[PDB]
Amino acid sequence: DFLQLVLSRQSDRAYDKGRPVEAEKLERILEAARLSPSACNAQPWKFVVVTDHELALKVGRAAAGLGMNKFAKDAPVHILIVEESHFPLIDIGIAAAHITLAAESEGLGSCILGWFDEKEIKQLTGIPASKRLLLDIAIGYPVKEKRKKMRKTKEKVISYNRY
Amino acid sequence: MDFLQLVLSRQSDRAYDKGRPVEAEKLERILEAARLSPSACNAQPWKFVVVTDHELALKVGRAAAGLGMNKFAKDAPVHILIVEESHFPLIDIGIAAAHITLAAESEGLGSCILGWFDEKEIKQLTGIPASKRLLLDIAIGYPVKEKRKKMRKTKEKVISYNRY
Ligand SMILES: Cc1cc2nc3c(=O)[nH]c(=O)nc-3n(C[C@H](O)[C@H](O)[C@H](O)COP(=O)(O)O)c2cc1C
Ligand SMILES: Cc1cc2nc3c(=O)[nH]c(=O)nc-3n(C[C@H](O)[C@H](O)[C@H](O)COP(=O)(O)O)c2cc1C
Ligand SMILES: [Cl-]
Ligand SMILES: [Cl-]
Repeated sequence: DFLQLVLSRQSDRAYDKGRPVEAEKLERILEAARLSPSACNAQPWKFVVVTDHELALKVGRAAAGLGMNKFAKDAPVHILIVEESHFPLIDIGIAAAHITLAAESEGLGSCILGWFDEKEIKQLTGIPASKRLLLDIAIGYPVKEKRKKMRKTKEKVISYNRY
Repeated sequence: MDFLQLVLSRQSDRAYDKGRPVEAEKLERILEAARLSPSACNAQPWKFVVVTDHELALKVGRAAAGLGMNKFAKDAPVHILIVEESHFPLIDIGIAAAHITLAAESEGLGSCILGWFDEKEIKQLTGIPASKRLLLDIAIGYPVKEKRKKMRKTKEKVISYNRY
């Protein structure tokens, strides 16, 4: 069920460092991303997929800071989402949902990262200074269990026929 | 395998079967998917205003139409209005929209994300504070027209490995 996939997908903050992601799994994740809807079908994104062992280490280190994202250096894959000139931001959320749901459907863990050293990750991967790097999605096999979800109550987030 | 088949079958449906209602249990599964979306800091900066009343749906759908776009919205029996509840909020709302439309497709329902609409009229019809930003209406209902193949950029334009 789709709902079981939604429930099992979580932010994994620990990865098996020595354990590679298979090329066919990653390709299906990026296909899900590419096939995302977008306003005007503008598809205003580029996914820079870091799979090189040494590069991924460096990208994951540049995602860490201020006590956050220490686990990022352990994920063997980092999908960097660059805005390709409002709706772009909505569109990139769409694509992130498709990446992380696809990762979970493939037995892989993921974590969307909005906090990182944008400058350094852009230098490491040759992204122009003038392009906005918006998210890094870490991908790898998880080592910790499924935590229980915390969400706001229905009444705070959902009303019928009425604000 | 299955997930990718779902991603390919989900599409923007631009015609609805006007007399066929959406089962409440299907709607509830879609809203559960939306609620369970991830968000930066788990802030969940959204409220879903779910229009199921036949007359109100008609009016919200009509207020989505203009410049010859979105004329089919008035035929959708359900409208999920996504209101921002204080960057990340916009990314978060796109996450939630993906969850809603994938969930709709998994239930055998059609959907269309609408970013263009008469925001003031829809707010006035539904009670949404003037000062709160209504960002999307997702129309939900049973489709009339068939599945199309996707038009997307080539892999090479949107995907590069290890370097931009
Ligand atoms: C943020 C957003 C806003 C959209 N607004 C509209 C709209 O107002 N009217 C419309 O007909 N389609 C709307 N679309 C649908 C897009 O045209 C559609 O997703 C895109 O063409 C890709 O086609 P597909 O959804 O059928 O794969 C919107 C999509 C997104 C993501
Ligand atoms: C836009 C965005 C950015 C995120 N940034 C981070 C981040 O930098 N570090 C982190 O540990 N989690 C990050 N997360 C994950 C959220 O904390 C997480 O999705 C939320 O707490 C709900 O938990 P769940 O994803 O396990 O269901 C981010 C999520 C989103 C949507
Ligand atoms: Cl559009
Ligand atoms: Cl967070």
